[PDB]
Amino acid sequence: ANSFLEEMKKGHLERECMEETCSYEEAREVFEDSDKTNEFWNKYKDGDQCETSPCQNQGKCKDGLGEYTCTCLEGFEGKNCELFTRKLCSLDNGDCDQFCHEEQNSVVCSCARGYTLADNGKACIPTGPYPCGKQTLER
Amino acid sequence: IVGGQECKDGECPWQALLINEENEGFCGGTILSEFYILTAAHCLYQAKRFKVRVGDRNTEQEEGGEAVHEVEVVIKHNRFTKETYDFDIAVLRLKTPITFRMNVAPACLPERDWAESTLMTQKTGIVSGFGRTHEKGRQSTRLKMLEVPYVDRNSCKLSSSFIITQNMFCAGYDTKQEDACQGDAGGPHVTRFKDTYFVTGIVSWGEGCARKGKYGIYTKVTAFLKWIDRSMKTR
Amino acid sequence: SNNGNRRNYYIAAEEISWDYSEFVQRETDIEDSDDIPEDTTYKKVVFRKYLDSTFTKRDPRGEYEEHLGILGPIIRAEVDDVIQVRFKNLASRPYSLHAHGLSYEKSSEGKTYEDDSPEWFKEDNAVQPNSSYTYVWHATERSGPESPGSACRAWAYYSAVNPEKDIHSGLIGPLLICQKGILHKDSNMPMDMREFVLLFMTFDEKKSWYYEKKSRSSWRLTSSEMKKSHEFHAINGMIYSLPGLKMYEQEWVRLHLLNIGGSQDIHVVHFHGQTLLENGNKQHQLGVWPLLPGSFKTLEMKASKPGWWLLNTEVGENQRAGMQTPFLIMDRDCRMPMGLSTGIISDSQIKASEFLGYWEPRLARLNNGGSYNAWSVEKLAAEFASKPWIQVDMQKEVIITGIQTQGAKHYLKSCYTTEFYVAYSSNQINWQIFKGNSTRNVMYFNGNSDASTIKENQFDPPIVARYIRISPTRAYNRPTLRLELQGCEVNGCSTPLGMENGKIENKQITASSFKKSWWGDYWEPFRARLNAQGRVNAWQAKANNNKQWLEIDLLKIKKITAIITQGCKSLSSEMYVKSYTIHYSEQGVEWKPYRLKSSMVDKIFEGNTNTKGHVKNFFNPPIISRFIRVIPKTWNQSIALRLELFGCDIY
Amino acid sequence: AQLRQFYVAAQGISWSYRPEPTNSSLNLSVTSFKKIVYREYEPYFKKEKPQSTISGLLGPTLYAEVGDIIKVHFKNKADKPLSIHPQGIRYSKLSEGASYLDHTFPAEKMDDAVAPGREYTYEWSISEDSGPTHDDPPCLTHIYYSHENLIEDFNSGLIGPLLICKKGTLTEGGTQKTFDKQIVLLFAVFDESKSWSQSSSLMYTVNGYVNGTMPDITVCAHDHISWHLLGMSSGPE
Amino acid sequence: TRPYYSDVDIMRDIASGLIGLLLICKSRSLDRRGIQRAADIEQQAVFAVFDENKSWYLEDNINKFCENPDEVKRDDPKFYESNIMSTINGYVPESITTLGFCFDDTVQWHFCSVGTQNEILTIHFTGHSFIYGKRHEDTLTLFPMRGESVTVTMDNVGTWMLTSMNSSPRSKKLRLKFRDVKCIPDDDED
Ligand SMILES: *[C@@H]1O[C@H](CO)[C@@H](O)[C@H](O)[C@H]1NC(C)=O
Ligand SMILES: *[C@@H]1O[C@H](CO)[C@@H](O)[C@H](O)[C@H]1NC(C)=O
Ligand SMILES: *[C@@H]1O[C@H](CO)[C@@H](O)[C@H](O)[C@H]1NC(C)=O
Repeated sequence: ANSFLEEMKKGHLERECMEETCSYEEAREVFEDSDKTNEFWNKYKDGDQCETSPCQNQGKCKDGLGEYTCTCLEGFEGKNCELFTRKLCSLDNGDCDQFCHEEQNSVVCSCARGYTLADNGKACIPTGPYPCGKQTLER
Repeated sequence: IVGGQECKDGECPWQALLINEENEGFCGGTILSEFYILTAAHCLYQAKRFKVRVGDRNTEQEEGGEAVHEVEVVIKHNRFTKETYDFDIAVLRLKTPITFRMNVAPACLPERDWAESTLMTQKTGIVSGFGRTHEKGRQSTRLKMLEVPYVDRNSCKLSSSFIITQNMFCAGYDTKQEDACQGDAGGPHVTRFKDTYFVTGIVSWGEGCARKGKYGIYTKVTAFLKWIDRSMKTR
Repeated sequence: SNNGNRRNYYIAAEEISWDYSEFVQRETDIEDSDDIPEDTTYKKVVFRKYLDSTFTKRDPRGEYEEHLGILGPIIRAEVDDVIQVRFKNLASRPYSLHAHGLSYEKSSEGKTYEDDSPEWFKEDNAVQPNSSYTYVWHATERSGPESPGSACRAWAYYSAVNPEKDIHSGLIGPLLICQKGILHKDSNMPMDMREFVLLFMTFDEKKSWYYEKKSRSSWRLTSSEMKKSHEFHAINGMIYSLPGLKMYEQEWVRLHLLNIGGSQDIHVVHFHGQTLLENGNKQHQLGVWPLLPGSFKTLEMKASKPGWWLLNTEVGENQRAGMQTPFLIMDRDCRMPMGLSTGIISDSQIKASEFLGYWEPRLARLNNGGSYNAWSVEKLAAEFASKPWIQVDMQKEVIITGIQTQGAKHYLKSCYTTEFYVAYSSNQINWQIFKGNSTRNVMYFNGNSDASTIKENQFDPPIVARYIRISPTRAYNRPTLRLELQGCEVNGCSTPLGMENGKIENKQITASSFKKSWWGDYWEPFRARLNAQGRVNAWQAKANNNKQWLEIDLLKIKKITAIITQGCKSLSSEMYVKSYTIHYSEQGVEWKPYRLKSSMVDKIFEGNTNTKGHVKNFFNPPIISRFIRVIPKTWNQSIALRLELFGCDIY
Repeated sequence: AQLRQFYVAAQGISWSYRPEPTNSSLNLSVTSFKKIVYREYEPYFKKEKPQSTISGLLGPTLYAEVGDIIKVHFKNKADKPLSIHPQGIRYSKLSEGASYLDHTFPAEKMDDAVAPGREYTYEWSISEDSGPTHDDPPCLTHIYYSHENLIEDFNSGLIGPLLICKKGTLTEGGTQKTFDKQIVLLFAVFDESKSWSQSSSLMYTVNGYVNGTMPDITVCAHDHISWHLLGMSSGPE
Repeated sequence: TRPYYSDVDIMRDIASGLIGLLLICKSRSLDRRGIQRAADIEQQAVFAVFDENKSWYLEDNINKFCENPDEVKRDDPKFYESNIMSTINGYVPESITTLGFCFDDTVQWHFCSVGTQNEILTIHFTGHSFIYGKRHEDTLTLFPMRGESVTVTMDNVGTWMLTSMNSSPRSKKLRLKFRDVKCIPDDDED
């Protein structure tokens, strides 16, 4: 409360945050929503860090308080999304729905009869109403 | 099925009730295709005449989906010897076509390499059948299922007075009274993987049902996957 | 697999100039001749992980790792864990990374032997420098710890291009495999059970990398140059008196001492007054343990008594060759105000970097009362925390573990602290910053919840520092702080022996003659308690003269180390004592004088010049007696006493 | 729980290492003589309590059940200011018996070096912690050693067996009621180089006797032996 | 694991070919045939050190049947060292074929560190790990004249090393390339 008349009309964006320094309680009075208040705060205090955008390999960038986040899409990883995602049948069956088998030391998948490999090359699409393993839980 | 609980309608579709001359399951059955049923080859020494009442959910009364199927011929392993404890597997070709419906869906073979690398490397396995509800308790009136965990090779060897071959593996509890029992003769024991249950084996023998220090002597399905397929195409 | 728990350990082998034995040479030693032959700061490649897959910022070493010494980043994780340890070699040679007892294949093994396999199964076996080659190994039951044993199972990892040549020069790091539900997912250390990993052997330079032998041929014999004569028979690269080897008394700590092959370098680690505990299916108790090479040993420990005790291998030749430390044991309970409200802390020690005007450290230290009752500046610093720190000198590196904080609201103006950190240093230069428990580089305690509302913060490793700066990270509104610390005196018995709490009974002591009245009743002894109020008959002599005494008959001889005194209620006056004398005995018939060991004349122990200010008085000769006549020698007004002694029991 | 007033005195012995002087008599042996080894004495050091012939250089066996307090009077009859330091007992600094940079007081340092010809009552109250546990044989084995010189004292002697047993099983004499006999075994690589007198003694010593010259041991059949195997030497042996 | 040997001359006869070994078995299903015939029973690892210039048959062996004159040749460039050798179960490390087994197998071992090593040696299996009661070693130290009976969970396909972590040049070339494949024989007739 820089001026005592800040919280008498309502939390005003200008009167509290721009013309004066809105405390986070009065910043709430301006917004009354934690997520948008924090997103405002991220550059209300130390600006933006996503504008640098070192997020290689189309890595989506998220700015915060003095920080950025290179959230890497599949096939990319690392601090700035600089490393290809290692595919191995050891972990999560190579992301294959049913079966995995390294060829050229790389993941290629397969599916049981009554199932077909999806276009992603990992998922299995059941082609039968009563397929393998899948319980016939009609009810 | 020592302890355990009933298979929900459809939860155990490949599971079959091998109805003998008196139409009461002398063995646990396993639906394989539209014409095939799986049982341990020990079931061949216990038969006058027998059929396959697929879809049975209660030995007390018929409660839906019970279709009687007749075994055309049995694919017994030619190396099947009781003393080896091995090849205790009998593929049952059926005269009556299996009608894939509610509580009727088989368990088919995965990749042999993937099966060896994944199936026997799992943590627990699920066994079902109209088995003895306790170590000696009465046979499960309903189709009762149960889950049992894997056992290390050395633990099975010390826990068995006999050989634990390159295939047979223990699965159950050290002292807890829960496992397959009388009623799971060839009773299908499976293992969940992304809701697709995989038959990792079936008990053959053992000292009592889930006794202290004892386990079900299951058969390594991945060991004879090639033989399982070649008997699928046999007879 | 589905187990997840992947930990991006961005490890980086770095050819650093590790200080093997720079420590004990910095304490005393001979003044003539030379020191240890070389500084033992040999440029060697050790494991120091980064926190970036870019590998631009190194993951810093922390307080829990101060006793680890040369030991690299510990790959500590629970059962059924795959860890994405990304290894980017920063050394010169093309190294690798092989661990022991993990789920590693020929594509993830550091040994470049004849595995007879393609280059997918050889890239791991030889990692070029400058190259981020990640490693992923799965924790299994075989690698896991023991349910009746320890909650973590230790292993080791190293570059295996030429392992004998590799671990020498420091290519070795601590590797412990724990079981689930021990480490927090925030930061990987066990909260419940304190563990310690050490390596008490010789470390050969002859096999070291970068041992293109540098300062040699000056050895008189093969047993002359400590590079290849005494190859650092050492605790963690340190031979004698490793710092950071201190722990509370009567508190359980797990052992993870390891030995690594070599040549039968066995060490029966003697503990001066300590008993071990086997952690396993039998749970036996041990005195010492022979450090068997090629074996990893884990135990549990509970310290017996506080003070300094010698860490040593009972093997005399190895002990004189290293593996030595005077490990100090802290007091088990340390929550006691060193001052800042009791007046024990000198006001000179109470200093801040900057001021505001009637906003002073004297006002800050006082926890209650006063209009302007805090230190302040106009606002928090912007470029960093960078607060006008309040330095707390002590003239001694006391043990500090606790702290209590609060603000102050007045004139409808509320101001307090929202977050703060502490800077501590034995000197005023190497201003270390406290850290334990957290991924954050240092600690950032939340301040106090509200102005004029007391909040308490704690320190997990008790830091020791003669000078302690405190620059808060973020304070509510204008800065405003009322504070008081908690802890215990360093390297000595600092426990409340009584006469303020219920430790000392009323019957235990006696005084000459108590004041008594009909309206105000009596003014007895045995109520003289550091904070006694209400009907405060603390101690007031009816005769009111120097010959009055306060004979303290303890239940047994006890080792009293200090004493304070402030006095009772003002009572519309300032009634107290100015100075006193101490006469002690084991039977009371004696009154063996207490003084600075001078003569039969007691040292004039100054009392409490006020009726509310605690006056610290120390005991250079530790008082050992049960019958102790305390004579209030000097008094301005009538005798008053609200005291508290410090020390412990002799046994 | 019993209060053990032990009276031990270090004293140099011209030790022969032979089982007996034999018909040849005299003592013409290795130049390892004047070996200061503490020996148990009668209460108030009336005289040294007799030592077993098998325990030639082996010192006073000190059995102790839990809860005891051992008033170990150590008249340093050896002409050197000495000390005795235990290994696995949570002692007090007043009877610490070990001199180092503990920053302690002289009263807690006098134990660390006791004057020659002077009795010091090395008192330590035993606890249930300092005793055999579950899954632990009825007795435990430890060592009290001369901390005055951990290098030279051993080769000059100053050795004595330390045993801690459970309550009940321990007898008044120290034997186990469940055990017909108890046997203590010791080996050493005694070297006169690191001794009081100086010589190149590569001669090896089982108990107090050299390279396999023990007086023989007779044990009756079906005798429940509670053994006590001790192996100590300067270097790694 | 408990060995046996001769008594007429311990030193020179252990230096000769007088040593043997049996097992003190608590086993139940053995019948003198196999401890529990469900795990591989390959057992012996004996890195014993034999000096033929210390053997009982030093005379005839060294003198009559070598490429040197009939001198004992204790003094030597390296014949005190040539005739001494840390062979593995009567076979030198350099001329021993690599091992090989198929997967799903457990090899029940009964070792014997008997040689005059004068320095404890630490064997190690690459990828594969040991057993020690409940504990799993993966790197086992050895002690002289002692039998060590454990099993190994051989769980990593391909060839792998029976290597030593001490790796001292004295007994350095100790690594056995034991193979691991998924049990090639499909058996079951067809
Ligand atoms: C790798 O980087 C380091 C410094 O980070 C550099 O000193 C080194 O020379 C580089 N490696 C080479 C040239 O092999
Ligand atoms: C410390 O470790 C605990 C253990 O539960 C964890 O919850 C906590 O977040 C860590 N940090 C702090 C500040 O206590
Ligand atoms: C005595 O030997 C028997 C043999 O079974 C054993 O039970 C007991 O533990 C032994 N005593 C000790 C102290 O080891």
